[PDB]
Amino acid sequence: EEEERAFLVAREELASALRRDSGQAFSLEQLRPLLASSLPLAARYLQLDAARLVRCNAHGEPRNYLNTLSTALNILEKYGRNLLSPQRPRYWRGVKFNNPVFRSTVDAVQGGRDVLRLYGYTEEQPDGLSFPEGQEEPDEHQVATVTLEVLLLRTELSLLLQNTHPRQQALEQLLE
Amino acid sequence: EERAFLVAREELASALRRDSGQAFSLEQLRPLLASSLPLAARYLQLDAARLVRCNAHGEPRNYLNTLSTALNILEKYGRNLLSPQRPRYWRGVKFNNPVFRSTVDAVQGGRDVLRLYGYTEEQPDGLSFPEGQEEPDEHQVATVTLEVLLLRTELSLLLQNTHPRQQALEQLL
Amino acid sequence: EERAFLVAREELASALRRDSGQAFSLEQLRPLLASSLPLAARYLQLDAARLVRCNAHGEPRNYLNTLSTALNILEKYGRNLLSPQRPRYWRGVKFNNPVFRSTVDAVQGGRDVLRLYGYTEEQPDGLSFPEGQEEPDEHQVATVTLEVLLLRTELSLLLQNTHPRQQALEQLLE
Ligand SMILES: CN[C@H]1CC[C@@H](c2ccc(Cl)c(Cl)c2)c2ccccc21
Ligand SMILES: CN[C@H]1CC[C@@H](c2ccc(Cl)c(Cl)c2)c2ccccc21
Ligand SMILES: CN[C@H]1CC[C@@H](c2ccc(Cl)c(Cl)c2)c2ccccc21
Repeated sequence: EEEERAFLVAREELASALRRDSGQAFSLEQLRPLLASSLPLAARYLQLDAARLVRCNAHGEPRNYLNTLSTALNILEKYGRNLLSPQRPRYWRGVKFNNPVFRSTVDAVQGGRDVLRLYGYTEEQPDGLSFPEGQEEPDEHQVATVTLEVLLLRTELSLLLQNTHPRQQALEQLLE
Repeated sequence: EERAFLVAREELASALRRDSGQAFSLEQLRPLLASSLPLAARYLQLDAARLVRCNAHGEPRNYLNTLSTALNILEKYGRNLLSPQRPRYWRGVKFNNPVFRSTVDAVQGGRDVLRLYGYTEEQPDGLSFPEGQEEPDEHQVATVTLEVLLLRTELSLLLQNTHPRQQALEQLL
Repeated sequence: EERAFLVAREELASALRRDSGQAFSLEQLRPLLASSLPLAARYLQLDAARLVRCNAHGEPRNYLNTLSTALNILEKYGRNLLSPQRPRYWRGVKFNNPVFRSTVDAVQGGRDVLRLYGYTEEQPDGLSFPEGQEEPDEHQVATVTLEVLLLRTELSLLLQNTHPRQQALEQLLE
């Protein structure tokens, strides 16, 4: 009740801060209503399939695949931040799979391509994904909400790698 | 070798349409098992790469058996759609089924295999065919059924240590 | 035959107490396999009738595999509870563990086996030990682990058609 109410408030608040300033940095205190929340994962991540991304990429030592997942999420977070900035990139409506950074980070994670579809890159192409022909501008509320969930999962994976997660003992039971 | 593999694909797929309850031997699947082609060339509809990657948790003797059991149930669903007397409830699959929730729904991506059969419409209690579709896609159902049968056979051969490429497959886990 | 069954029962239950990783052979469990004693006397803690009856749905080649794999993971939980180098989080089990959903939670009554191990208190996301309890009942854990080991072996031998009472047990699944 009281904890579930502060979660939806912080989610809508931080999503607008990304729309107001796409380059805004968030501290661990600003995201604490979303990290320390004892809400189930289905209620915490409404768009980003956090359960899938963790399940399909938990291979090897946790010191490595949590690091590989966090790096791919940092790249995916930059894609959503670029869409929300007033000075959008010249090729904002098209991501190519053969990018050297993309192939070494996002394409190295099972399900990283599907995260781009959440931003709006829904049209499949033999070299990448693209925004649909006709969509003049991206849905800011959709991009900001997905960017916040991507940034939140990256923060959650980062907190686990430093043994500083609020539910560190609980999350480690799902990997051992 | 890509031509010989594609010829045996249409051969077994046409055999499933002829008799949906026809049992295949290891020799009949030999041109598909012993093969040097990549996985993307051997599995066109079934995403065998993610089906193993998203479910290779724990001991291999455990999750390979769970994967093959779920594929055995998914194979029966495709064979039922190719039967001359289809089940009376072939148009939909319920998530709350005791057999379904214990085998297919226990595997990440098992519902995606049902979508390949034709169960594309999502409902709160399961998946169903589009209401405007009279009959299932026999060519598509037979193709997915054969690939599901092949993946389950490959997982089974790994557990018996009789896979033709057993050594190479074990290094991928 | 009841005294002979209990004689080898504590012999295997004590072997798991000293060495939890010590694997048992078929000849070691055969005295407990070919016994014509009723199931009520062979399983005192594990509800073997519940696990088989409530999950014998579909083809026997399918649910016997699902039952065997779930018990193999349940046997790993009991063995780790008796290990001298216990895991750091032996006091709790999460339902959303990717191995748990595909094996134990896929079987009707699998969570009750964890309660026999000691995981009696329930959380919205799993089961855990009571806060007052600091060490598990090594006698009860080894007793349940042995019976879980017993049921897994019985289901595995039936799938291989090498069970000592194969024809008798097959008549209970028609
Ligand atoms: C169904 N989702 C599961 C698996 C993901 C798993 C999870 C979620 C986030 C992270 Cl960062 C990790 Cl390591 C693991 C989890 C956590 C709490 C409740 C449920 C779940
Ligand atoms: C990209 N696909 C990979 C992973 C699956 C992996 C594979 C395929 C079938 C099985 Cl039964 C297993 Cl255990 C593992 C494989 C095999 C041959 C060529 C490629 C691949
Ligand atoms: C009513 N008691 C039943 C339980 C299940 C049944 C049983 C027990 C173990 C297994 Cl492996 C199977 Cl297939 C079936 C049985 C067997 C012998 C004596 C009694 C019983």
